Amino acid sequence: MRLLVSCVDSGSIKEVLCNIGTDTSVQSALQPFHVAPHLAEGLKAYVDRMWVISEDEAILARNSGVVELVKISKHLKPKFDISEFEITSSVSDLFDDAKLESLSSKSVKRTKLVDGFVTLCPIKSNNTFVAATKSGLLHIIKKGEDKKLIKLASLGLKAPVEFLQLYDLEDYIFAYGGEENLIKLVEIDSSFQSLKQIWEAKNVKNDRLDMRVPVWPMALRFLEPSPGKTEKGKLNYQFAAITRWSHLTKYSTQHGRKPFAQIDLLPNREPLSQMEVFDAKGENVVSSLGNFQSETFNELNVITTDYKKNVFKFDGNGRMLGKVGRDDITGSSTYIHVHDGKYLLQGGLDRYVRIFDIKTNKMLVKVYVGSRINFIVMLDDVEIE
Amino acid sequence: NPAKSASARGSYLRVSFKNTRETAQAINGWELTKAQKYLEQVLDHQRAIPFRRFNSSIGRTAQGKEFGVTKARWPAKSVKFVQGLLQNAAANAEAKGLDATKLYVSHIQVNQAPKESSPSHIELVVTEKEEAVAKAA
Amino acid sequence: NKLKRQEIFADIKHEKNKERHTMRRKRAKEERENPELREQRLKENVTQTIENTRVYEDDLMRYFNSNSNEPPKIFLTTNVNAKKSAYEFANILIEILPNVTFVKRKFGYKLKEISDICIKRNFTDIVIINEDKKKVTGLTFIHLPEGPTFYFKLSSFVEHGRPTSHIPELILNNFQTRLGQTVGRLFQSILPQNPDIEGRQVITLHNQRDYIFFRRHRYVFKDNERVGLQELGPQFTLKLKRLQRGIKEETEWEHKPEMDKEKKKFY
Amino acid sequence: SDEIVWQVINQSFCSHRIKAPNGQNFCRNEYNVTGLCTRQSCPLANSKYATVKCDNGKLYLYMKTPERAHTPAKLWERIKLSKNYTKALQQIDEHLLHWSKFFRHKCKQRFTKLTQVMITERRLALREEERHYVGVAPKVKRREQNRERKALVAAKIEKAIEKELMDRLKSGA
Amino acid sequence: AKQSLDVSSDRRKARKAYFTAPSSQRRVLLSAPLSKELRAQYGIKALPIRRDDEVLVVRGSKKGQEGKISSVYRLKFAVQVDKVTKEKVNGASVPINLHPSKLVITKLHLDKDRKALIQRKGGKL
Amino acid sequence: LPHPKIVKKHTKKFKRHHSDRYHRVAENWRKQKGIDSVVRRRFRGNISQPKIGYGSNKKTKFLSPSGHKTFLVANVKDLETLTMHTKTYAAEIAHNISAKNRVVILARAKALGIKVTNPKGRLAL
RNA sequence: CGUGGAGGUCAGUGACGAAGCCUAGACCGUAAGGUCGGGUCGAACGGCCUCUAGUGCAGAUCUUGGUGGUAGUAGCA
RNA sequence: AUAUUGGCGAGAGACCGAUAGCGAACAAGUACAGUGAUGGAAAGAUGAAAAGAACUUUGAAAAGAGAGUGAAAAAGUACGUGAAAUUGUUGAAAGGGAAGGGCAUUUGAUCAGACAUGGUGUUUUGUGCCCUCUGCUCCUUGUGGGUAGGGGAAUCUCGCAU
Repeated sequence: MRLLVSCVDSGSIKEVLCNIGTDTSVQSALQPFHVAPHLAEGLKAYVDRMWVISEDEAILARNSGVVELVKISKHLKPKFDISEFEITSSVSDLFDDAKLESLSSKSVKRTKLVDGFVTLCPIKSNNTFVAATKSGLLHIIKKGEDKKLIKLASLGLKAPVEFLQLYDLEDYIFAYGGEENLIKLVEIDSSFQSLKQIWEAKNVKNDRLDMRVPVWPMALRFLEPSPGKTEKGKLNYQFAAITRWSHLTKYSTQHGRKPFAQIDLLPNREPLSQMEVFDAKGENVVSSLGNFQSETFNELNVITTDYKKNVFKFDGNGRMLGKVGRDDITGSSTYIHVHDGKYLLQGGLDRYVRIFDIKTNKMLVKVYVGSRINFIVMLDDVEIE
Repeated sequence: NPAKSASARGSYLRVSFKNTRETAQAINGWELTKAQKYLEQVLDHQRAIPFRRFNSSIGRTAQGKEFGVTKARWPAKSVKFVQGLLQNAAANAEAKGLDATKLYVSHIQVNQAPKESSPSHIELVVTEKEEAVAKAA
Repeated sequence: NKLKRQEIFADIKHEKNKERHTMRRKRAKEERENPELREQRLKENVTQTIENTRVYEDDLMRYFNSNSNEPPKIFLTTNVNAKKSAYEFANILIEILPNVTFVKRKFGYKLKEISDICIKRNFTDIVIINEDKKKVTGLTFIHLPEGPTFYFKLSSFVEHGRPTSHIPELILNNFQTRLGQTVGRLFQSILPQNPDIEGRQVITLHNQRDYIFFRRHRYVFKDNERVGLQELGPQFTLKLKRLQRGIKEETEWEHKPEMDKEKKKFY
Repeated sequence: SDEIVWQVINQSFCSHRIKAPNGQNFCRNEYNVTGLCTRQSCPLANSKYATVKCDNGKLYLYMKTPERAHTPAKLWERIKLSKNYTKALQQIDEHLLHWSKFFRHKCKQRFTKLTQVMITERRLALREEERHYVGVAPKVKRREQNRERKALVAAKIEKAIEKELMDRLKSGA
Repeated sequence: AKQSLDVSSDRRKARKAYFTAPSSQRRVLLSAPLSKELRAQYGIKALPIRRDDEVLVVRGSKKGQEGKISSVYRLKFAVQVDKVTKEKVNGASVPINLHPSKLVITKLHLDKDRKALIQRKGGKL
Repeated sequence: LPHPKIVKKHTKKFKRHHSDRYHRVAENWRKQKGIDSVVRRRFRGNISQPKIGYGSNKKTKFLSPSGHKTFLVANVKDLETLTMHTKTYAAEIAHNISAKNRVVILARAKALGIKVTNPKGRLAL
């Protein structure tokens, strides 16, 4: 298989070329064919988010402010074909550090309070992408006909943002949120100039202590709209979310503004992140943007990560479905992804790439990279002779 | 410091216990080179072991004046066991890689064993004597 | 049948030592005539210690750790409601660390509220010592911007040196592991980068296991290929934990007892 | 009746008593006002019995009528007690109309303490504490003792410094 | 609950019967369960264990490791699985004594009487 | 609690006669039964005997120096019997309770305002 | 007040360390003794209402086992 | 129908738990003693698995030292826990032909000694189980309980957060 491992300590892309059963930790085990550092731009300009477009084209987003379109090209160097990376276009200066440094007068805990990209995805065969920052900015960067990136419109949102998820289930709409920021649904116009907040979430009733329940949603995934008689005025958007306070929260807009079920996944309000969607049998059940393709919450199965060392699995009702790689993962997990519905991509602060099988909960690939990973994408899984 | 130490031990040794106690404390706190030379002199009746606790009917000699005791004896067998251990502890020190010249017995200890017989355990721990120092204004 | 067993194996142990060493006395006698025969024994027959059987960038240097550009100011605090031994311990860190200020910590100012002060006052590192009972137990080094943070455990402190006002020279041992050299990185940063050669003071940070020992010494050079050294300063043992990555929010290693099971690895 | 219930649990077993070293007796039947147990201060012996409890933050006052001696399923009738202290003590009073002055001020007293148990929130808003209790399991107490003593022995710190001073000041001559 | 008067619930009698059991009774006492795949195929829960059949270890330090049984040590109530071996300090190899309740059979060794044993217990080879 | 000044009458332990001379004779109190014993006939100079006069004041009996009565506690259920007697009684976490359960007990007793006589038992930081 | 076992109960305690053993450690009980901290340990155990007995030791030129002073003494023909 | 400390074979116990229980839980009517008839003990427990300490080194041997296995050798075929008498070493103290004890105190050594932090009365706001609009549901007597969708603070301390 072939991977694009985003490195931060060097500020680059390391390219993993290997087979299934590759283990760098054991010397007598299988080795990866080629490791390849590309575009080393220092710690100050590390890659936040990516998107693989096709066989020979992939977009990037760096923490210096730069969104870059990069051309992939293959050549020879047994019988393996390494990749070359060349920056064609670059749209820069897309962060606003002034907003975030002014707002968080001790929000929770961050001294530097760096603005990064929260998403990088396509709007629709479009050549049209979106990119959102933590300071409430949204940039509609469209790739031109001459293969050059141009910014159509910069848009404003209520800070601070942490996740932003588009809705690609026809049956433009998106949702976003962050620390003491509720989940708000915003409709975009086809001109990409107008944004309209059509809906806002409500926080649940108080706990035992009559304290206000903390609100910090970390990721959202959409479901296909609720069946039956659609009420007038009330919109039809089924979706779930994960907070930093262990709350797997599930929203049906047809039901109401308050989520119908908030579920504490772990005790002691352990911080959680990155809501992925998988299926128990190792199948593809999602769109290109990871949104679950069903009309019920009970079919949903989720993978989420804490900040201690663990990767968890949960169903639609908060029942614990087993940890992922309890033995091998010694550090945290910065990034997880369910690729193809039958593979898991994982790599955190312990500085190892891990590829887990979904069905058997078995680790396939372990690759030492020497740098903190924040992003992984699989290009292909065709074997090398 | 265990890094600056070597230790020999003999167990269940068929020696007289009461004689071993005297020849152990006679050699306690001494430099290794002076210690081994002393026991050679005890074997050849040049010097005698000062007997202090278990010392009934010991013949009074002039050689005890070194230690401020009237009574003293030449116990060949007990000393033979002790210098065997000291030779062993010397090789234990050179196994670790200690200095031979600055070596001295710090802790030598002897206690009774299971019995009639009257056997005895001996253990001795040799140590470096570390000086080596300077200053600056 | 203990009474049978006792005699049988005592005699077997007695039989084995005779046979073991009669073999060796013959070994000694053949070695006197031929030195070469001994050489081949040492090749095949190996001592097989634990160390032998172990089960196997520049931008960073400045951004996460303090370099030779400024004097690093270290905000030495103590865990709330601590007693004599903690301040007694602070007096040992008052000498060894470069530019320490002791801050009496008076309840509240949670952690981020501290960070606000040491941004304004412009400190580099925070160090906090804690006590469960009358003994000192844990030591926490944090870097004030960004927040690479290291936690430690002390199980040894024993107290004839009495040092000068001269600044000690650093030395580190066994940090092959990358997690080891990121801790080696901390002690390169947090301790002074001055070394004044004269005054002859050396601070070590030996790490042959996962245990790190720091000591001070006085080195005297004789021209016959040897150096002498006297014990000085505090006796010490540390254990790495956590690597919290943010100020306190994230982890990188966090010791569990799920290790010690390997008997090897050593991070 | 109830006098026959009392004498049979006063001695001859109330199988939820705690004999404190003070000689004191404590009924742990979740529905008693005084944690101590005495005649008509424990909820089994008495037939008319009031109590304040909490299931969530909602402080209910349970009430036991002798009407329901037949049916233990619905013995304790319960009423929510607003949330403000002043109106709640007034809320209490009306329920306790024409009862013993025991339950009158003692449910008032239960409510008082259980409301100042909601000093939990005070401890849990201004928490942010950098300590947390850690167990010291005696296996770990020797994995981190007998391996340090084995570390120092194999360490040979003196020889390590003696090497890396000569190896330094030969190269830095 | 015990209903029969023939069977004894005494600890002393039961422990003696087990430790002084003959080799033939110890064959039945050293039974292993079959994996869910073989249970689906053959329609049987558990069988006595032999040599030339494969096995997967479920419980213990050697968790998840598999292999093929070398020798049923009936005296020590143990199996010795090949390639599940503890390496001694002299470089030699010594097999770990596993117990067949902790094991799970993955691939049986079908003989004639073994086929008859499956057919007796309600099987379908 | 505003308590009276706790008088003890006899702070010293009532040891046995010849408990110090002989080793087989325990320090646990036993009366001297012999008619010719000086301790029994209470001669001057000899050891003081335990008698009813040394009995503690009823109002200040069983009270620790803090002014609380001691009370053993096994779990959170037994702890919550003292919801009404925080000023009078004090939670003594029993010796055999694990370190895993004590962190739970100490959390609740801190919230209820119950003074625990033995915190920091098995619990480091 | 304490010990071995029995019935009942505490949805008791317990490999996150039961029982035992120590401890220049602390508290309670006039006391018999009870409770707790620390150290050592490795698998069961305790409070409460009752039952039952081969139930509580300083002695008996007590029985058994172990260990001293005598003593490196008399002694080895 | 009745007897039964033997034999053969079971089922049990408010029994004993290794100085007990049969003399014997083990090379027990054995070792051994007596001319002989006979008399007749002591002695259980490494671990989960021997993984029973390879290999270097000290000694003719007896035992040690490095090093390692194991969760633990702080479990070594002297092997679970390891008490007291008693013995050595080290440290502290005392000692002019007696010590130990009781009452009281000094000196020396030493251990305890809050993850205690508020309480009350006003004032910004912001939320909710608060006001208000619309409900739904368990049951028993009014003095009920649980639980949704919206709105709203310009009234309201009703509670909790700042």
